[PDB]
Amino acid sequence: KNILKIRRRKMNHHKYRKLVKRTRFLRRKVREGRLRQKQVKFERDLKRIWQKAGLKEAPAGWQTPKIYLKNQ
Amino acid sequence: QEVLQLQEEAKTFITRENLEARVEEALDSPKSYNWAITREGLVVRPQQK
Amino acid sequence: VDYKNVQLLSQFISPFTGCIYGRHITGLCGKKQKEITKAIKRAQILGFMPVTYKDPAYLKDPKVCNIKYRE
Amino acid sequence: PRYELALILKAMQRPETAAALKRTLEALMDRGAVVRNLENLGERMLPYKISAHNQRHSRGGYFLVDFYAPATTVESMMEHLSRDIDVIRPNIVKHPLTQEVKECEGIVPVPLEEKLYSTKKRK
Amino acid sequence: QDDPPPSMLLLDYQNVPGIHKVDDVVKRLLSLEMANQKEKLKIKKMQLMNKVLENPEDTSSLEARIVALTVKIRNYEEHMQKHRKDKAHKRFLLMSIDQRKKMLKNLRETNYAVFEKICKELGIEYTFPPPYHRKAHRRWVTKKALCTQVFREVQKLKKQKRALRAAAVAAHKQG
RNA sequence: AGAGUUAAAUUAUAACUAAGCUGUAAAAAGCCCUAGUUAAAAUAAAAUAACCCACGAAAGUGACUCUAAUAAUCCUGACACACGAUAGCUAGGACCCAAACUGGGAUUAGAUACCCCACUAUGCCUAGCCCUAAACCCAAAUAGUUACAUAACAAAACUA
Ligand SMILES: [Mg+2]
Ligand SMILES: [Mg+2]
Ligand SMILES: [Mg+2]
Ligand SMILES: [Mg+2]
Ligand SMILES: [Mg+2]
Ligand SMILES: [Mg+2]
Ligand SMILES: [Mg+2]
Ligand SMILES: [Mg+2]
Ligand SMILES: [Mg+2]
Ligand SMILES: [Mg+2]
Ligand SMILES: [Mg+2]
Ligand SMILES: [Mg+2]
Ligand SMILES: [Mg+2]
Ligand SMILES: [Mg+2]
Ligand SMILES: [Mg+2]
Ligand SMILES: [Mg+2]
Ligand SMILES: [Mg+2]
Ligand SMILES: [Mg+2]
Ligand SMILES: [Mg+2]
Ligand SMILES: [Mg+2]
Ligand SMILES: [Mg+2]
Ligand SMILES: [Mg+2]
Ligand SMILES: [Mg+2]
Ligand SMILES: [Mg+2]
Ligand SMILES: [Mg+2]
Ligand SMILES: [Mg+2]
Ligand SMILES: [Mg+2]
Ligand SMILES: [Mg+2]
Ligand SMILES: [Mg+2]
Ligand SMILES: [Mg+2]
Ligand SMILES: [Mg+2]
Repeated sequence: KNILKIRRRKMNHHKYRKLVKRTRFLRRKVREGRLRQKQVKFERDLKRIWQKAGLKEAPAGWQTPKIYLKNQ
Repeated sequence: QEVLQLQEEAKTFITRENLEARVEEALDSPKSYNWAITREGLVVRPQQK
Repeated sequence: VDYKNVQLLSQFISPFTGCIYGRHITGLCGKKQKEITKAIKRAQILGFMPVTYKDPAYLKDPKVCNIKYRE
Repeated sequence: PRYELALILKAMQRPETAAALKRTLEALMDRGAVVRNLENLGERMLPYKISAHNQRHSRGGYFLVDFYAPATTVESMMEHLSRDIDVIRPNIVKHPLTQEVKECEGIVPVPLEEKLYSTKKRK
Repeated sequence: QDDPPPSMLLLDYQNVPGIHKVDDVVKRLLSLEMANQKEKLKIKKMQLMNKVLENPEDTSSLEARIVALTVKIRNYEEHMQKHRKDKAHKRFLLMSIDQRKKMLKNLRETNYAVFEKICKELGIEYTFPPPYHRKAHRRWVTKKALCTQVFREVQKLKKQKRALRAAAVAAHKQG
């Protein structure tokens, strides 16, 4: 009966958790790896604007904070 | 009607002086609430002493 | 029903236990059962009435409830 | 009457008793209370033995104080009662006579519930 | 803040005959002094509906309900001050602040002048519901902040580059 | 949601008394700073009433008392707003009892389990998060009707 659907899920979940334990630190890399792409693409997004709006420098008092890498 | 009830009880209240009376009276006359029931709905209050 | 007359509340309590009889014993309306129950609990915490036995004074009083213990 | 004060007091002789009650109602009349009445319910042996102020008591005197007081106050009086050395247990209840009697018209008899299960010609 | 004075004689006793001759004890018993809070809220209700309204009698009046609701809100706010952890009552308050806004939108559509005067009296302000409810998140708030400042700059630069042209062409026209 | 309170039970810790006490299908290990009795705070959890069916939007809520208190003259409505069992995370307290983990003991071919014994994170409070459930009554909201009508089963069928 419908348990037979749940069994599949139950297994697929278990078999996933196990995986994410072994793979943990590999995972941890690739997460942060993409956060450093994010923050960069983000930056370029704004850089694009100065250069598109004709300004040479980034406007006064702009440090362009890091949102994605926010921790603690 | 309410206001007049309270007007009536205002004579019977305990005030700073009557403490000396009231307290001395409270000890003199113990009162019971103890109260019972009968299967017919009737009450039997405490037996006469 | 007042929490003050412990005799009354004693009438609805099991003598040996200190139990509170259910409707199916006491035979009361809903509101009167509830009333009695709350009243009792009050009488217990304030300590006009004890918890684990029916006060002996009141064992000899009229019995309301339908229980037969001794056969 | 608005509030009700159940005083269980250490059983003493008469003078000491009088003192205790007097100062109690003084405290109340100071927090803003109007005292209606004082009902001595006697000295009884307590239903069970009560431990307060490092004394374990068997008997006690019983008192009932009806009074009107402002909402804000009740805490204050409770505190000053708990502090007291001869109160063997305090309490304050909304006076029973504010609560209404809504007439039990009687038992409204409950009929058996029907149309729970579908009509099925089973077996 | 308003203050329904301690002696104010609870509402239901206000208009009955022969009150002021009565001795100070009973007056003290029927005062706001010995009252529940509900009573004080009946008073606040009365006073507010007198100051603000037109016809004290109409309950169904859109105005009336706005005033009443506002009284209860003001109460939930104090109850909010004293209990900050109470989620239930926070819910009530925030539903109610809203419903009041609903009926205010009704007044603003239907009877304008009246709506206006109520907003004046009760200190309620009507902020039109802004289109597009979108959760502003860090990335967006930041990118907008930047853009806003880029604008604020390019109009400055345009201003100066045209200002030196104004100065040059005027200094050539003068001599 | 606050603030105050405790009846039963349990535990420290003393006074006696006996050597055992605990524990299972049967045992073992375990403890004799143990056990029975008599005293007794804290902490935690709330017999009976309940054969009741109330209160909350839902989660949830049933020891006692007082304070505050339960939106809308009441239609539907989100990716917006505010909440959201357990477990979990952060800091500080608490610690009777329970208890993942773990260490003993049995059982077993094996036994990383079911049974036994200890003991921990943790359940508890205050403040902040996390936002998941067989979060299910698997039955959307608001007005209706019992006409028409049986796929099956289950809680009977349908309009707008
Ligand atoms: Mg699979
Ligand atoms: Mg990736
Ligand atoms: Mg059938
Ligand atoms: Mg708290
Ligand atoms: Mg105890
Ligand atoms: Mg013991
Ligand atoms: Mg012990
Ligand atoms: Mg056995
Ligand atoms: Mg051995
Ligand atoms: Mg039960
Ligand atoms: Mg239930
Ligand atoms: Mg209220
Ligand atoms: Mg409602
Ligand atoms: Mg709606
Ligand atoms: Mg949660
Ligand atoms: Mg937790
Ligand atoms: Mg622990
Ligand atoms: Mg301890
Ligand atoms: Mg343990
Ligand atoms: Mg093992
Ligand atoms: Mg085998
Ligand atoms: Mg087995
Ligand atoms: Mg331990
Ligand atoms: Mg909890
Ligand atoms: Mg559930
Ligand atoms: Mg279910
Ligand atoms: Mg679902
Ligand atoms: Mg819906
Ligand atoms: Mg609704
Ligand atoms: Mg029809
Ligand atoms: Mg068939």
